[PDB]
Amino acid sequence: GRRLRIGVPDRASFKEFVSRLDGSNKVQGYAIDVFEAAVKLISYPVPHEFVLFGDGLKNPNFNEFVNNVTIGVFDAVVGDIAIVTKRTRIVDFTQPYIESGLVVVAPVGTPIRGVDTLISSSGRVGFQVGSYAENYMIDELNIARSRLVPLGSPKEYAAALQNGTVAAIVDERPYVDLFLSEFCGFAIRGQEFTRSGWGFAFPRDSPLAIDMSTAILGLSETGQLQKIHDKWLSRSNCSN
Ligand code: NA
Repeated sequence: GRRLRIGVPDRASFKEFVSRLDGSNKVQGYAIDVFEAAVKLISYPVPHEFVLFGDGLKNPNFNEFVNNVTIGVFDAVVGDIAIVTKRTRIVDFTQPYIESGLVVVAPVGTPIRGVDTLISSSGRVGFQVGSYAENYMIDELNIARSRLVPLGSPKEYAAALQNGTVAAIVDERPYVDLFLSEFCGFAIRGQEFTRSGWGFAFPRDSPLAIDMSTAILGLSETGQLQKIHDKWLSRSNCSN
């Protein structure tokens, strides 16, 4: 019956997903709304307190964040957390509450067609600081570490692409959709080349990971999950 210590990423950018409210110790955003809606559908109480994770200067390392459940600093983590295979070895995720996977974004009229263009070329590649994309590109795709440039925010994405400091950026589709809604002149090249959605994570063998999956499914089936997306993530200033 004790309050679960739930870690939440202290996002410096793309704060619509989850962030600190107005520099308080309170939190808000898309993932928080999904979690609180889901908890209402759980058949037993889930007392909890949210605990911000990160330096407040840059988006946190999501691998390190999830590891804080494994080592017991957090009882759970709630946020925009990609369900990637290495993390599933050390926590139990819910079923995903939103689709996500890595895509390539570049200037309109780029010759880049997708991640296979990057693998066979020399240009620098941007990624979001703290994203699994960094490890994915180095490890799975064997892209030279020297080519990778960490970027902090959608303004930095537009600047790096415009000034040619990177040829393209690799990041998960939800961040790229928010970027393309704010900054005109860029486009996704190719399909997703990973398919890990976002989920909440609990300790290995936690019953709450399974109970929360049924609750998330309930939200999907009633249309509440779509309405929460609409609340946080539907604004766009871009056609093309
Ligand atoms: Na920005």
